[PDB]
Amino acid sequence: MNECAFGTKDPVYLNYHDHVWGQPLYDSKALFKLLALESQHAGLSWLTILKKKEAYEEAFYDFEPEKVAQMTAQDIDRLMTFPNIVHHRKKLEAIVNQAQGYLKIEQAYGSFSKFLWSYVNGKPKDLQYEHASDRITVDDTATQLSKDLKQYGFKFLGPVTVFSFLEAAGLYDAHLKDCPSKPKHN
Ligand SMILES: [Zn+2]
Repeated sequence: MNECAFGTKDPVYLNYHDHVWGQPLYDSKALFKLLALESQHAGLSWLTILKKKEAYEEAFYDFEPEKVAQMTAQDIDRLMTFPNIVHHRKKLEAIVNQAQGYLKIEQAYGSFSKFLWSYVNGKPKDLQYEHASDRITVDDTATQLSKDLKQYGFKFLGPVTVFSFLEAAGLYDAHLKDCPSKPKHN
């Protein structure tokens, strides 16, 4: 559904809308990767990051948190000229701080997935949208999660960005009622 996919026609973006965005994601490492890539979105089109995903994977150990968490200024120095990623130093540093935060969460709570999913009581919040104009960009839960993640050292993940992540990972289902890609919830 065109309306649901923000009126974007580029089929690389539509692929993301159709096969990733809003589909419940329960795997800890996959959640981390999606969150990390979401943090790179700011001030750019999502298509920009999508086309660079494989480059980010090569830059960041396939977003494996134990490996990313150990990266240093020395790695970031190198990555500032690594081809086909966005060379915004604070964005790149943020991915490392996020990986460190993930490890701290898993130390305290066991599972990064269980930590995040707890914010919606273990099942997707169906926002029951019918029109694209129904959509909000932030809420109280995303704001609290943003704050809570900040306490474990996560960076570049403000309330609006976290809200976007919740929708992307399917913790929130923001697909329109008549979108072919709207997931079934039981
Ligand atoms: Zn949709």
